[PDB]
Amino acid sequence: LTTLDVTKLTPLSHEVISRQATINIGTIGHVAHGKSTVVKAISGVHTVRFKNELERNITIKLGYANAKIYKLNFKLVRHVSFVDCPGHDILMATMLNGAAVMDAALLLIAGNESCPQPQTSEHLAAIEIHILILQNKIDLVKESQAKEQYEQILAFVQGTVAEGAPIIPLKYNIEVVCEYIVKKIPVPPRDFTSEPRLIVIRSFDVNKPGCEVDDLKGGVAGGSILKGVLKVGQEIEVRPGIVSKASEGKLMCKPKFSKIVSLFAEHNDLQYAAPGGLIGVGTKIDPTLCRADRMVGQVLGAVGALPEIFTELEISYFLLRRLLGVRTEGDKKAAKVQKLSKNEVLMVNIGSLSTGGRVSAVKADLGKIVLTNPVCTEVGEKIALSRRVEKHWRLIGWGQIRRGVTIKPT
Amino acid sequence: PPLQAVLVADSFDRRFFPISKDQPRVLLPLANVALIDYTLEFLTATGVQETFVFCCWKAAQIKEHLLKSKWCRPTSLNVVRIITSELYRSLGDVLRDVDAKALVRSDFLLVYGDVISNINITRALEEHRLRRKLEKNVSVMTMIFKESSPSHPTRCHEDNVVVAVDSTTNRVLHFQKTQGLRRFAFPLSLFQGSSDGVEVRYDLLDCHISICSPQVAQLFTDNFDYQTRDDFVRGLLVNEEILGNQIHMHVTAKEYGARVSNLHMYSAVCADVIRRWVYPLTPEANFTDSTTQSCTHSRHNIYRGPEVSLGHGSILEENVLLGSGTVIGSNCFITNSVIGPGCHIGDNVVLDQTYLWQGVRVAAGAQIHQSLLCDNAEVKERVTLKPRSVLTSQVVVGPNITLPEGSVISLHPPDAEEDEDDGEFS
Amino acid sequence: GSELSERIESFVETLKRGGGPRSSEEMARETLGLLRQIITDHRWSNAGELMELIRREGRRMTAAQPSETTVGNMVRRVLKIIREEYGRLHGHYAQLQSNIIEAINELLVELEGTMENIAAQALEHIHSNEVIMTIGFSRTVEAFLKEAARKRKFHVIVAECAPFCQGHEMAVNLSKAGIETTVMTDAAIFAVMSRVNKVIIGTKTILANGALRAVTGTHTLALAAKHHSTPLIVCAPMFKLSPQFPNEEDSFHKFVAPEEVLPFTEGDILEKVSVHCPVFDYVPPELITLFISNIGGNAPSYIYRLMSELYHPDDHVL
Amino acid sequence: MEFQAVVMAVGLPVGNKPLIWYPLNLLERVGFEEVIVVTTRDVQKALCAEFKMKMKPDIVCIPDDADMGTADSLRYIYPKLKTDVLVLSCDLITDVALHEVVDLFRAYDASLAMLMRKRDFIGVDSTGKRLLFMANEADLDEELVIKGSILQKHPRIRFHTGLVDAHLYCLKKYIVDFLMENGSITSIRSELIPYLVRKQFSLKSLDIYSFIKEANTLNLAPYDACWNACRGDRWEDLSR
Amino acid sequence: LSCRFYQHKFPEVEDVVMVNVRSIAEMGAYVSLLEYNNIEGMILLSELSRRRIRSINKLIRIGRNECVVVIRVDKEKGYIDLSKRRVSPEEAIKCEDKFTKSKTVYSILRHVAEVLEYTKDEQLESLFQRTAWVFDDKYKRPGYGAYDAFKHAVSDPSILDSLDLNEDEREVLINNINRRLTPQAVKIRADIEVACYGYEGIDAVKEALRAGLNCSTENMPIKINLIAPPRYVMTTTTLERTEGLSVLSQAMAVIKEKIEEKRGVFNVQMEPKVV
Ligand SMILES: O=C(COc1ccc(Cl)cc1)N[C@H]1CC[C@H](NC(=O)COc2ccc(Cl)cc2)CC1
Repeated sequence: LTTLDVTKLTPLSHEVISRQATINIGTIGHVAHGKSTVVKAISGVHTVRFKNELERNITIKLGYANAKIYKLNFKLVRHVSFVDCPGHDILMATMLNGAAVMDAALLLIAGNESCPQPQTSEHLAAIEIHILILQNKIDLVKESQAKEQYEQILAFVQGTVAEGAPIIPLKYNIEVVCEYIVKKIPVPPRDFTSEPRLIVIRSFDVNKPGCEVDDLKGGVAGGSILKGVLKVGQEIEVRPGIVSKASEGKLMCKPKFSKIVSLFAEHNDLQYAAPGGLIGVGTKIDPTLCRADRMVGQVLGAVGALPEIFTELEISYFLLRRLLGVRTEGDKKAAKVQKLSKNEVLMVNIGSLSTGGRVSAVKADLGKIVLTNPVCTEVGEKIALSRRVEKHWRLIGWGQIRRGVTIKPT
Repeated sequence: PPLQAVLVADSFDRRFFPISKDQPRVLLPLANVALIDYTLEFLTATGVQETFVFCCWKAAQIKEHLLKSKWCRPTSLNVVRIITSELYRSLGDVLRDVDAKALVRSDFLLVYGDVISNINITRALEEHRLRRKLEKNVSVMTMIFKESSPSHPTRCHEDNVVVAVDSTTNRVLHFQKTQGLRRFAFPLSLFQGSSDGVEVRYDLLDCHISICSPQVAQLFTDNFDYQTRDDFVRGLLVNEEILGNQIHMHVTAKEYGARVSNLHMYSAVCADVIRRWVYPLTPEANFTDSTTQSCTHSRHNIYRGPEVSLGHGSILEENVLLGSGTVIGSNCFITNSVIGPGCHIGDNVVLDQTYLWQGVRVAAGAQIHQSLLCDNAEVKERVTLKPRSVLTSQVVVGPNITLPEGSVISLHPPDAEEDEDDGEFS
Repeated sequence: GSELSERIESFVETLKRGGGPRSSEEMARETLGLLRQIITDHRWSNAGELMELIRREGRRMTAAQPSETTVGNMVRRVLKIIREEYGRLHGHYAQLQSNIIEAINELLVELEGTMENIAAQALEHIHSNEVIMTIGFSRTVEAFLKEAARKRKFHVIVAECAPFCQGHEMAVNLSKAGIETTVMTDAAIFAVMSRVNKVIIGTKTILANGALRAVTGTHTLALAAKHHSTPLIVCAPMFKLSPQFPNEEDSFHKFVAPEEVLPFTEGDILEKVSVHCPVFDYVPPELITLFISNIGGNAPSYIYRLMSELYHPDDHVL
Repeated sequence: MEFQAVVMAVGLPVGNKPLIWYPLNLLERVGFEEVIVVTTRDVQKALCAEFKMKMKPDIVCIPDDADMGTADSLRYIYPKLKTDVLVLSCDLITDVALHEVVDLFRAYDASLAMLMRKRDFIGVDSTGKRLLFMANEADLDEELVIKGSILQKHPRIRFHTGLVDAHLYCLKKYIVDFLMENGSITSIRSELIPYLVRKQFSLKSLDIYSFIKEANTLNLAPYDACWNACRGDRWEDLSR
Repeated sequence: LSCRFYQHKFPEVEDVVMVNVRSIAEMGAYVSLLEYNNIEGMILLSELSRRRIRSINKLIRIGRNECVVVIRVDKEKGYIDLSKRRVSPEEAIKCEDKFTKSKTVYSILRHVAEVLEYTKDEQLESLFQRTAWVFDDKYKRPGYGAYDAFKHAVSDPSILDSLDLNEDEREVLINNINRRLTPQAVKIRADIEVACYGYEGIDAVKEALRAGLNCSTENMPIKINLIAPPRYVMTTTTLERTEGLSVLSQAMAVIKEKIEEKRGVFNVQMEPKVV
C-alpha cells in the first residue's frame, strides 16, 4: 500500500511518495484496436476500473491507463500514464495545441508490412513533437522478422531524418520495452506551483440507482490536470459552469463552485493530486449538474482562472494542403483539405477541450468560428481545427486565437 | 410514463420564397386553418401530455398566433411550452438545446411544425417500448412511413425516399433520397449483417413523425456535423462498428401522414384535406374552437361557411370550400379550390385548383387556374392566369395582362420574379 | 367548476375525434352521468335558467358530432323531464332537485334493462327453421338472436359492410352459439332476397317520421325487402329515437376517410378521382314494418306518439 | 408435346446410388416419355456407356466435347429441339414435386421459370413469384445497382442471400433461338439469367418467375455437399 | 346452510331492506329479502316509481339488488309489502353500506362455523345469537353494532373474550375477524424533484432529505430513495391512507420549503397516491 499524506510543500515529477501519476506517455501507431491489448499486457487488463458508464464519445475521448513500472519485493519509483486515443488524429490535435501533452510518444508499429497506417502515424508523431518505436507482430519466422526489421530500419532511417531514434524490435519483450522506456524517457518539467486546472474529459455519477438519502455522492468528474497541484478541500472553480439560455438571447454561463471532497483516482489516491494522469475528483456538486459525460469540456480551476467563457473566437485560419500522411493507392482528390466555407462545422481542439463551432465569417487569414458550447482556455493559445473526412474527425489545420467574445455571469 | 413531444415550428429550408418572407410557412392556411393548429390537433389526437414548440424566424408572430388558439387554454389537456431563441438555425441545434435544457424524459416524439397527420401511433409507441425493453436501449429511433404509390402526386421527385429495411423485425439498414438519381446503389454489408431478411422499399411516403429515444439528443450533442434528420440517419447507418443504435420502422396503411416542402406538397396535401383523406381532421368538423371557421358539408365535398350569399348561375361541382363572408357573384365556376374568409369574387370567373386566402378580391372575367393567392390580394378584370402562378401579400395584377406559367410576383424585387402595381408593366 | 369543465371538454373532444366509447349504451350512461354531475354542482333559481344552460351545453354537444344524435335526444329527454317536473311542481329548490335526481336514477334503471327486455320479447318474433338477414354489427340484434337461438333452430345471414367489415366479428360471435351463420358480401342482397324469410336489423338513429339512419347498405336491403314483401324488424332501444327530421337540417350522413374504400397505394389516378364514403344511409318509413324496443313492438306510423311521450316540440331546435 | 427435358452433364455417380438416376426418376415418375441426356467429356468421355446401363423407359444419350459449357450444349442440340426446354443437371437431389414451377411457367405465360432453395443476392417481387434482380458478388465492381424503372413499376423488392440454384429451368423457343443467334454465351446459368433479367426491365415484354422451396436442397459439384447426399437419399428415396 | 342477518325474523315498518327481484307478476314483483333468510316479499306495481309506468319489467331488473322500504308487514298472514318509491338515494346508500357490513359479518360467522364444522342450522343460529345479535341488542343498532364490535375486536380482543360460546369457537371467531376485517395495509407513494444548482448543491439536497425524513411521524416512515439524478421517490407504507397522503404532502411541503430556503428548485413530479 501507499504511504502518501497531506504534508507537501513543493513536490517533484519523479517523487516516489505519491506513486500514482508521475509522467504521461502518448501512444499513436498502426494499432487498429491493438494498443489497448498492449496497454493491458504492459499495465493490466482490469487495473483501471473506477467508475464505468455508457460510452458516449468513444472516438473523441482518450483513455489513460496507469502503469507502476517497478524494478529491483520490487521497488517502484516512477509511474507512466499511457494515453490511448481512438484515432491518431484526435491525439495529434490534442498534442499540437499547446504544451505539456504527449511527452513520451510510443510508436506502436507492426512487423507485418509497411502500409500507410504507419506512415500516417509517423506523420502524426512528427506533427505532435522522444519517440518510442515498438513492434507488436510477435511469433514470426526468423528470416521474415529479419526482413521486416530491415524494412522497419529503412522506415526508422526516414524517421531519424525527421525524429526517429528509438530501437526496439510476449511478456519478456514487454518487460524489455518497459525497461527501455524507464531508462530512455526522461522526466518532463511540469509546473506544480501554478493554479490547478482540471480539464474534464469524462464525467461520471457515483450515486447508484435507489441509494439512501444520506449516502448520496454527486459530481464525481474525471479529467486531466494541466498544471499545478489539487488538494482535497480546495474550492474548485468550474469555468464553463451551467450554460443557460433562459433569457431568450445570449446564453449566460454561471460558474458553479464546489468544494473538492475527494480526489479518487483508479487506485486509493491521497488528498494531493498531481498532473500527468486521469485525475478523478468527487466534489460537492449535484448529480443533475454533473451527469454522465455532461460536465465535459469544463475547465475546473482552483484559484479563479483568467480564461473566460468565449462564444465566438476569431483565430488565424491556417489549413494544410493535404492530409498528414494519409494517402491511399487511389488518391482521387481524397487528401485535399478544402477552404473554410461559410456555415461549416469544425472541431476546435483547444488543448483537451474539443468543441464544435460553425464558420460564421472568414477573411483570407482570419476565421471567426462561433462555438456551440462555451470554451475557456486562453486568449492567444494554439487552437486546432479538424473536419470529418469520412466518418472520422481528422485534423485540417492550426491557428492562434486573435480575438474572442467573452461572457461571465454570476 | 408521460408522452413528450418536440415541434420544430421553423423549417430551415429556403423553399417557400418569397411566401415565408411575410408570414412563416407554419402559419399559412390550408383550408382557413394554419398548419400549427393541424399539427397540434394531431398531437392531441395522438395522446401527448406536453409539447415543446421551437420557433426562430418570426417567432413573435407564431407566438401571438398560437396563444389565442385552443391549445394555450388552461382547460387543454395537452399543454405547450413556447421556447423562443434566435440563436439556433437547425433541427440538430433544437435537439441539442433540448439536451442542454433536459426537457424530455423517455421516448419523446419529434415532429415538424408543418406535418399533417391523423395517425394514432400507440401501437408503434408500444413496439418501440418493447424493443427498448428487450434489447436494453439498443433501438433509439422509430421512423414512421406511410404506404403510398411512387406515381402519386403527393410524393414529388424532390422528396422521394427509398429505404432498405428488414422484413421480420423492420429495422432500417439503408435510407436515401432520389434527388437527381436515375440509378440507385445500396451497400453490401447490409446482407452480411443480417442474413435472415432484407427488403428494398420505394412505396414509403415520409411523414417526419419519427418517434425516438432521448439518446438522439445525446448523439446530436456528440456529432455537431449532423445538421438535420436525414444526414443524421445516413451517418448513423454507416457508423455501425461504433455506437450501433439500430433504427426501426413502422408503416401505416390505413391512416394519413405527410408534410409540406414546396407548392407541390402544399397543393397535394390541400387536395387531400379537402377530399377528407385526413379524417377526423376535417374543415367542417372545426377541431379548433373558432366561430369564423364553422362550416357545413354538402354533397361532392362542397364546404360552405356562413354568410356567403351565393349568386345565380354559379357552379360548384367538386371539392369547393368557401370561407365566412366570402362574396361570390354570378355565373362562376369553382372546382377543386379553397376560398378564404371575407373574399369578393366577380362574374364569369373560373377557379381550377386554385388556393385563395383571406381578403382577396377577384374582379369579373378573370381566368385563374392552379394558382395561389395570398392575403389581402387584389385582381383586376380581363386577366388569364396559368398554372403554378404565385402572388403574395396584396399583389395587384393589372387589366389585359396575362401571366406566364412560371411567374411569382411579390413586393420584394430580388426574391420574386417581379413586382407589380396598378399597372402590370413594371 | 374545474372538474366539470374539463370533463365537458374531454367529452366534446372524444365525440369530435372518434367513437368514444364503443357501445352506445355506455355513451348514453356517461351522458346521464355528465348531466347529473352538471346539475348537482350548479346553481339556479328558475327552471328556465337550467333549461337554457342545458340548451347551451347541448348545442356544443351536437356541434361536436352531429351524426351521434344519442347525446342530443338524451339532452332533449332530460329537458322534457325538467319541463314535466316544473309543470307538476308549479300547479322548489331541494325537493325539485331530488325529484330530478331520482328521475335520472330511474331513467338509468330503465336504460340498463333495454337489451334484456328486447331479448325477452325476442321469443315472439322468431320461429324454427327461419332465414334471418342482418347488416352491420350491434349488440342489440346480437342479444336478440342469441336469446332466440336458446330454444329455436334457425339460420342467420350476416352481411358484412363494404367500407369496413364490421359483420365478421358479429358472425364469429354468433357462430360460437351455433346459429348456422352465413357470411356474404353487400352485392348479393337482392341475390339472396328470394330466400330470406325475415329481415331483422338494428339502427343508429330513429327519425321523427318513422324513418331511420343506419349503417350504409341497409336502404338497399329495405328496398329489396319491400320488393320481396318480407317484414322488417328494427331492434332499437329508446335512446336512438330522435326528433330530427331528415330533410330539415344538413349534415345528415357522416363522411369518413376514403382510405377504407380506395387505398392510398392506388397510383396516379387518385388525383383525378372523387371518392366518397358515407358510413350512414337513410331509410324511409314506408320500407319499415315493425320497431322493437324494450316497451314492445310499434308501427312506424306510431313513433310520433313516442315523441309526444318523450320530447317537447319547443326543444326540437335545442 | 409441351416440354423436352434435357439433363446437363458438366464437371459423376459418387454416392449411395447413381447420381444421374434421381433426375431420371424425377422425370420418369411424372410424364416425360422422351428424355434427352447429354454426356460429360471434360473429366472422362466414357460416362455414356455407364448411363446406357440403366432401366428407364427411353433415354437419348449423345456424345459431347471436352471444352464446353452449358450454353454450348444448348446450342449443340438446337436442330433437334422443337418445343420448350426444361433443363436439368446431374447433382440435382429434389424431393420437391416440380409441378408447381411448371404451373408458374404456364399460368403467367412466362419465358423463364426457375426453382431456388434455402453469395447470390436474389431480389424478388413482394408476391414471391416474379424475380426482378439477381447478382453474384464476384463479377460486380460496385456492390449493386438498381434502376429507377424497376422501382417505379415494383415499389417493394424482397431480397434473399441464402439461396442456392437447383438448376431446374424452363426455357422458351425464342430464348434458345436468341442463344443460337448470339454465340458469345458460354455459361447459360450466368447468361440466360442475367441478360433476360436485364431485358425484362424495359407493356409488351417477357416474364421471369422463380419459386423458393422450403422442403429440401440440391447438391454441389465439389465435396462440400457430398456428405449430405447420402443422408438426404437414405430418408427421401424410400417414398420414391 | 343459511340464516338471517339480525335477531328479528321480520323487518319493521318503514325499514329499508336490501332485496333481489326473483319474479314478475301482475300484482307486483316477487323479491327475496337477503338479510332475513330469503323470505319472500313483494314490491307493489303502484310503488315501483313516481311516474306512470307502462310495464313492470321496465324498471324491475330481475337479478339486481335494490333497496326497498317496507310499507305493510303481517307476521300472521306472511305478507310483506315493499316499495321502491319511498326510498331516497341517501337512504339507499345507507342501506347498501349496512347490507355490506352485515354481509361481511355473515361471511365471517359462516367461515367461523365452517371451521367449527357446525352443520346444524340451530347451532349456527346459536353462534349467531352468541356473537352478533348480543352486541346488536346491547348497542341497539342492528348491523352497525356487530360490525363496530368486530372492528374493535380486530384491534383489541377483549370484546371477544366476553362471549361464552366455547374455548375454540371464540379463538376461531377472533382468527376469522383478524383475517377478514383487519386488512390495514397501504402504500402512499409520491415522486418529488428537489435539487439545487448552487454552491453546496449536494449538501442542501442532503439537508432537505434529512429534513423530510425528520418530519416522518410514528408508524409512518417516509422513506426517500434516489430514483433518478434530478428526481426522488418518497414512499410511505402505512395504514390510514387518508392521513398518510396528508403526511406525505406535509413532508413534500417541508422538503420544498427546505429546498427554497437554500436557493433550490423543488418540483412535484407526482402527488400522494396509493400504490
Ligand atoms: O337451410 C336454410 C339456410 O338458409 C340460407 C342460408 C344461406 C343462404 Cl346464402 C341462403 C339461405 N334455410 C331453410 C329454412 C327452412 C326452409 N323450409 C323447410 O325446411 C320446410 O319447408 C316448409 C314446409 C312447410 C311450410 Cl308451411 C313452410 C316451409 C328451407 C330452407
